[PDB]
Amino acid sequence: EYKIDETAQLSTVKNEDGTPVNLFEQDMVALRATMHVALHIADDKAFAK
Amino acid sequence: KDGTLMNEFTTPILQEVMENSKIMQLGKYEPMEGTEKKFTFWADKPGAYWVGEGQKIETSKATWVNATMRAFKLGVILPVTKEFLNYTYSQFFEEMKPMIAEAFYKKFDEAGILNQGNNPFGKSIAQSIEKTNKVIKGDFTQDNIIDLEALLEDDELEANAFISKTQNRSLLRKIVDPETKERIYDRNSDSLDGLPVVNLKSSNLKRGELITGDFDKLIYGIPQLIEYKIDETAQLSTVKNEDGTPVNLFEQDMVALRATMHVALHIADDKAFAK
Amino acid sequence: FISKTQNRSLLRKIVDPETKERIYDRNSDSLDGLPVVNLKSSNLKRGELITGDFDKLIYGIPQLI
Repeated sequence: EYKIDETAQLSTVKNEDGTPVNLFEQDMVALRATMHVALHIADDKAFAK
Repeated sequence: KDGTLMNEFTTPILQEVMENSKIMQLGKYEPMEGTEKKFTFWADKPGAYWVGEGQKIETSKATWVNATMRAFKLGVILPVTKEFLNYTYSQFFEEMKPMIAEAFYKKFDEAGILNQGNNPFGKSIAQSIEKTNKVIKGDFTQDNIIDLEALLEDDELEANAFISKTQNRSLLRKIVDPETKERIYDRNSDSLDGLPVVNLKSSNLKRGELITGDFDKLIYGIPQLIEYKIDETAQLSTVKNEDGTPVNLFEQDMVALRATMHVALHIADDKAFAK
Repeated sequence: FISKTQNRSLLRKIVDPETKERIYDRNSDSLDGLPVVNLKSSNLKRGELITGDFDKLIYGIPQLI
């Protein structure tokens, strides 16, 4: 179930800014991710001549 | 405010109007979204034998956009607070869901048969009058009704039932033909000229019976309530009034019903006009 | 008598001199006694023709590959 939209931009059918009707449009996902810091890593950066 | 001891009563009127809306119009059931109609015509072959003539005509009809059922607002929200506290008001909330379902067919009949607030492209009288002039203007008469019925039947059309209001039926009962004595209005069974007619009673129409051809009905069912948000944000008697829209607690009832009607582009109509 | 759809509707509106309904169909349409046949015609529009003795012969069924 999706909550009422206010911050998200809408173009199709009717634009939402303040109040929105209670209807499911996109399912919400729950996830948790954390990456450990590496001591040595190779990365290339571009520089202008 | 109420305070103590709440009671609600409902009169029998919506049950009769809901059943008459579908039976008179004859809405054919469909398992597909929108409306689908197919028509085929065959060409006549020559008398003398020389060459076999072919060429077959094909026609397709489709209707778009279905009307949505209206959700409960501040009216049911005041009753919902009483339903949680009082046992008698709790039963009234369940009865209100059944009354609104019968009212949905009444709103569909007013939009379908009459051109008060059309949702679809074809709205019976609105679709007929825009295509070709068929509706008669003037006072209701038995001699005029017999002439109008013959003209509509001759142009490859068949009438099933004519929708007429209670006020128009009383005026039709007083009028009598020069040769024919029968009118059928006071009795339980009513007919316009030959075939059986059922009363619909429209808010837009004032006087004159209108005959309907074929109608379509798809995805029609019953409204379901679980969670609803309000945008109006009405003030309540209990506690401080909130300016912000929608509340966490359940107060408003949701409604979900979709129905689309297809037009046959052939319908009879009668209207009163001043001289 | 043979009916041409539009002619039958005009006959139903007219009433007889005696106390009886003229060309009124309760279950079946009849001009005098026997049931009238309705047929669509391009040339004919108004007027009914009454005929009894008429020959009608057919070779068989219309079917070919």
